[PDB]
Amino acid sequence: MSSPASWNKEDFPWSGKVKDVLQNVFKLQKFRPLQLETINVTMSGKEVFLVMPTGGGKSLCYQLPALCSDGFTLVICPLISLMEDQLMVLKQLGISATMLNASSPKEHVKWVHAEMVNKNSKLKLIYVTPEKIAKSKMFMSRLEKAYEARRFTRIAVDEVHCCSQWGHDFRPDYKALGILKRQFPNASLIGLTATATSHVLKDAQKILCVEKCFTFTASFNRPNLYYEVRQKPSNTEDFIEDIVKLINGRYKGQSGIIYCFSQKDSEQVTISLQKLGIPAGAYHANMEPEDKTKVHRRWAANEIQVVVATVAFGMGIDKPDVRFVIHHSMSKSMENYYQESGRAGRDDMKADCILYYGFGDIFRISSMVVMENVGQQKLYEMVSYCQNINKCRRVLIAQHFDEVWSPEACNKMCDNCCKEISFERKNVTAYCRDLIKILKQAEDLNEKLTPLKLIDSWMGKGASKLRVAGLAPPTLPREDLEKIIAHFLIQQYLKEDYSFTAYATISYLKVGPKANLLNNEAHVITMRVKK
Amino acid sequence: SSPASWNKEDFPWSGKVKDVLQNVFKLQKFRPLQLETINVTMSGKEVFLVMPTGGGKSLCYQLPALCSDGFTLVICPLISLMEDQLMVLKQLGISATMLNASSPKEHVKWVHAEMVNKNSKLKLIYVTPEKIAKSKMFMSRLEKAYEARRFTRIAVDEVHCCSQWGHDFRPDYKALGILKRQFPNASLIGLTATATSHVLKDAQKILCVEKCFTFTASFNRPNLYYEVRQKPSNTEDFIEDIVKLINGRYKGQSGIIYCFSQKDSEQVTISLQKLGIPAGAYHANMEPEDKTKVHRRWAANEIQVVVATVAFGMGIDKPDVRFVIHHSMSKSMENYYQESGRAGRDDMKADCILYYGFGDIFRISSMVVMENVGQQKLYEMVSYCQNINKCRRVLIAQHFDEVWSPEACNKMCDNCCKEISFERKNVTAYCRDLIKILKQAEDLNEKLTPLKLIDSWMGKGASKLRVAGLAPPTLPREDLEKIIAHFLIQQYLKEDYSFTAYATISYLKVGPKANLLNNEAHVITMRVKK
Ligand SMILES: Nc1ncnc2c1ncn2[C@@H]1O[C@H](COP(=O)(O)OP(=O)(O)O)[C@@H](O)[C@H]1O
Ligand SMILES: Nc1ncnc2c1ncn2[C@@H]1O[C@H](COP(=O)(O)OP(=O)(O)O)[C@@H](O)[C@H]1O
Ligand SMILES: [Mg+2]
Ligand SMILES: [Mg+2]
Ligand SMILES: [Zn+2]
Ligand SMILES: [Zn+2]
Repeated sequence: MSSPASWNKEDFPWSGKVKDVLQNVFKLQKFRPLQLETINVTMSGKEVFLVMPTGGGKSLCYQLPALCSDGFTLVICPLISLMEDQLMVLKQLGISATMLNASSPKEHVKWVHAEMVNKNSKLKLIYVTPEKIAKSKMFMSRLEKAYEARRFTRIAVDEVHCCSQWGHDFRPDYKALGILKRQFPNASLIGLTATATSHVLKDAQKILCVEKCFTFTASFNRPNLYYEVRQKPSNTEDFIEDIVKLINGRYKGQSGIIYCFSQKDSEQVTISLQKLGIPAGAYHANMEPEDKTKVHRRWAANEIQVVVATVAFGMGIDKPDVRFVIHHSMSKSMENYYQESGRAGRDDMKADCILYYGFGDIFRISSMVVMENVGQQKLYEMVSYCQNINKCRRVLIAQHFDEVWSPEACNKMCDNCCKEISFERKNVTAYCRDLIKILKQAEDLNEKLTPLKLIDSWMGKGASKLRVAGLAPPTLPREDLEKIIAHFLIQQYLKEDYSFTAYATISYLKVGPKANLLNNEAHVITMRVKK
Repeated sequence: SSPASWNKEDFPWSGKVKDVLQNVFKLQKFRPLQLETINVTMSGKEVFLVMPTGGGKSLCYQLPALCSDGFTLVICPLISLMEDQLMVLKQLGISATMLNASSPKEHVKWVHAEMVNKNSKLKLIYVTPEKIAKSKMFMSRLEKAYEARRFTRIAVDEVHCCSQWGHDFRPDYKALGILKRQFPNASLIGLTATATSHVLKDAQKILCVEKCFTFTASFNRPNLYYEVRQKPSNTEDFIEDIVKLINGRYKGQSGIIYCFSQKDSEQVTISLQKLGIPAGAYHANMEPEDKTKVHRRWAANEIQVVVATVAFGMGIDKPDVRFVIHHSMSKSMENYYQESGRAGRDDMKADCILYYGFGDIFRISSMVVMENVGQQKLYEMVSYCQNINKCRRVLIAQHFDEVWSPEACNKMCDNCCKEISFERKNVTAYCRDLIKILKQAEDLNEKLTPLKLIDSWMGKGASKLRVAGLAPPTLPREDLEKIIAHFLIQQYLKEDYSFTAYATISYLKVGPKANLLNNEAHVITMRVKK
């Protein structure tokens, strides 16, 4: 990555117009880190890649230069919902912008096509899907005439990581976006993304023929965020009651976000929150722009205090004063959890990120990510984070952001750093040999045990056909047995087995690959517990 | 992975395998690596087979399906490709079916029941990778079928699509690792035409195959005679030269003509039919009933020549194709090899004639603007057309990184058979001259198509440049065309594309290597005919 320090100045020829536009058009007071530096590189006509967390303020880095320049900026966006999010903001500020996609009606294409070459056009930003570049002969011809006419001046590729083959959400049409620099060399190009994945980045600039460009990365550590992991109650109504108790206790009247795993979860939490005295509203990426406005305005006006969102690509909820982000269920990955929880405290003031860890959520999420080649490994990293009690949470998260995370100290801004608790290693080897007996007897019977069935047999319940004769139940609460099995799953003494049923993927437990170590009587399985 | 140890017929299934080979598929012998690949699958191991298109990869999983219990699941990327297989299997009396996005509900219900029907005749089920990633119901039936020991084999056609290190990465191929993870006792076979060891090692990880045998076929087709001819300027004279060539050399024999565009194929077909050659056009998107008609008329010689257009999905496979004529050059050496490789599948001598046209360089270059390496891939083909001093197999082997020699070709290509005398010509003065016209075009602010700047070179075209004694070099047009093409490959000149309302257009400009002409000692040479 390049050093931005030299660009963190307001002594450029355009600096006066930039500060004008920032305050009197966008109605913002100061730049966030790396905004001015990225803008200055683009404004100087140079190529730049910006790596900044979701919610960090990337859009401004190309929207503002468009408003300070002649003509328009072409923005490459992967989703129509993402373009509508941007057009909603730009429309509210009184900025002329538009979009083109495959489903665009003919009368609108004819309009945009003509406005691109119209020297008296108000259009400053034109958002198009990569298909408009690869699979539209007509649009390219207008771009060529716009470019020759000095009206097409800048290129912005949002979600530039889609270019590379080794990154999230690869779009095939992004590969062809290298044509832009080859055909329009005097147009500066900016790449925006929240991953860092340096291979993905160095590769994206090669696909874009923008090799080596300035590459700026923001510091991903958010020192004002307090990270916490809580036990998720087994009872759904006890869980929603604990959430309402937590909101009124700590965050009385403050705006917050609740992330749910599923679309059903998000909707049912909202009505439960409403009954329990918390004004809440759901937000989804598939929503109509007028529905998104409905939520955004009620959230800003404190009509609804909590926005219950469901984890999906297209989340356009950004408020500067989000005081708490609660994860109703854990994320699919550590990278996802950082970005989702990172929507808190964008006003640089203290904000809490509360994660509710549930044993059942391990298998519900594992089953949903079965088709992702590394879905299980990525989820078990999240579960391992929930299980950790002896490491700073900021250190655990930073492990996934190695190139973009300052070593900067946590300063008691996570629960593990704050709690003055001692730990102790317990022997759980005999419990593992018990679980393997139950599972082997189910194999002899051709019975697949879910965690529910496996725990039930362990306790002396469930089908007596799945119980083992001499196996005394452990005399431990059901959630200690859950903790033990979760430990055996991460350490791969147990392993998941997926079963595809007509309507859903289901998780079963099976003898894991490390269970053979228990043939040597000297092998001891321990567990760190709170003392 | 040594195929020798597998090249034997002393397995328990060996009798059944020959039975099926001769009495169902009705082939007499195996082609190289077929028996070895079949033997590896039949013994329950994972195998990757790298074999050119048309080599006979499909049989390596279709035949084992007939000798095994239950059905074999085939992962295919295109609907047209699975229909190509389903047409053959129906002809041979083999029960096979397919599932796709457009599949009707009654056909899905039928397939779903046959998969769990212990007495079902379905031997092969062809599905798209979305049926694995995005169908709960199908995976549910696959699991039932697998537990009932009815789902025993997996075939992944175009297995290179798994790995993203390659340009044909199909996103849904990423999820195909679920198959080995969920169905470990089912052996998996990967079929591909792309050899690159880099992409194949990654695909073996994506598919979660630990012990994978890899068999690779050689590129060389020893019975194929490779030749490059000039493409005549007039379309009607060209089609006349083609008909003369068929009636002269290939009287009454089956052949293929490859065309660049959709209307080229249609225009060639009618010109052949009027000129006395029974011909038929073929496309990859065609109906399975139209493809059936073409193959049947071709076998019965109702149609002699099949005019095809270069595309992904061509199932024209006839063993006795005596000639393949390229009406226009292919877009790449990889395409030209596979397209010409459809000739002489009966191991008898077959001719591969490529017609090289200067204007075709830019027709193809403009059409491949969206391929990141479309231009580089085409210039290799143009370089092959330009070569006069090397064995064609040396140029082809160069494409696969193989080396070769004329002794290995043994008088089986035009450059090996027709020995012409040549000389290195100093064309640097021609290059400095060509740059002058292009610099003057910059001064007048308009740029040039390929047609223009031969005309200025010769003193034509609205008096573009007439200074510093640029008389025509006293060389024919076809020689001036070859000179510029050499200067395009060696990037003293470069292409400029312009996007117009209806098509992409190519212009020329001073290429990046023109700086070396500041050193007067720099000499640009080119071999020309004596
Ligand atoms: N300099 C700034 N000052 C205040 N708010 C900002 C600034 N830059 C961006 N924002 C706000 O941050 C929110 C999210 O920004 P966005 O463009 O979505 O970033 P990203 O594209 O990284 O998610 C927006 O609502 C925007 O108004
Ligand atoms: N051993 C063989 N002998 C004769 N013909 C064969 C043999 N194996 C395959 N073929 C024929 O070759 C043609 C093309 O085979 P195909 O399965 O399309 O190979 P690929 O999948 O590699 O393109 C088919 O029409 C088939 O009948
Ligand atoms: Mg963004
Ligand atoms: Mg095939
Ligand atoms: Zn900490
Ligand atoms: Zn030769």
